[PDB]
Amino acid sequence: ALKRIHKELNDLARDPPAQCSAGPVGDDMFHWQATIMGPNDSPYQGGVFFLTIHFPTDYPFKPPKVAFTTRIYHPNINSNGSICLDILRSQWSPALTISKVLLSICSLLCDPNPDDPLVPEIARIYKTDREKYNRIAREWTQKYAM
Amino acid sequence: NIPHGQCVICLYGFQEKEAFTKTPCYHYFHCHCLARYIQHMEQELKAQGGVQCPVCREPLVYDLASLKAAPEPQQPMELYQPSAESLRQQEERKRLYQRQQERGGIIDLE
Ligand SMILES: O=C([O-])C(=O)[O-]
Ligand SMILES: [Zn+2]
Ligand SMILES: [Zn+2]
Repeated sequence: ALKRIHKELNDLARDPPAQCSAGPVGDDMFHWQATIMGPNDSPYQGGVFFLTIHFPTDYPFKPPKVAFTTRIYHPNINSNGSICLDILRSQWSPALTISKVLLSICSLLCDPNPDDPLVPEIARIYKTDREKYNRIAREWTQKYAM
Repeated sequence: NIPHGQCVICLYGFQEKEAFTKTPCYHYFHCHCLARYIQHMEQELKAQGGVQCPVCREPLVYDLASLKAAPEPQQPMELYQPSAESLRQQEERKRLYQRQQERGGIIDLE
């Protein structure tokens, strides 16, 4: 796993997905911190969001564990920062990379999947009152991530 | 000859002395890398019950023993050496993170 992790780390340092970064926490190559700039096509615009990544022993055959550290208001991300995203569980493949995972999370921020929520209340608001949803998502962004 | 691309499992390319294979879906992997993938996937499918190409999901035909027999590729670890620019950016990040902490914006998981 370590050689693969070093490869990715280098491939990310030189060509990160737009508006993202990621690298090790101190000396520990199996524990990374990443950042995503809130996409301009999302109510997270202007915010900077920190994530934690922990690689399993059998990486890249098992997915990395990825969670938000920065609080965020989103149907698919809960108060523990857990993220409901298929490629982080059933649809993981070693052909995927942290770079691709970050891009996928950016896409998720622009376009939630309210029919597979981690937070039913937010999912309800998203589906019934998008105006309210976007307002609250912006409000949390401004208070916590800006 | 030798493929010009990279084994998406290990992220290294192919070298003339390496054992690699090509799937019927036109994707190349080191034999060793693909063997590890298949072994893992076989265990996973069993624990819930058709190993697919990691790239395109086409079902693979293979003989695991034959892939395993092949020599593991010799690949030097790629050193991590952050540029001066990334170190600068990392410092700005620390500043942002500190503000988020102060705001109660950081999840603890006590
Ligand atoms: O969650 C909060 O505290 C907020 O929305 O003001
Ligand atoms: Zn390989
Ligand atoms: Zn394929």
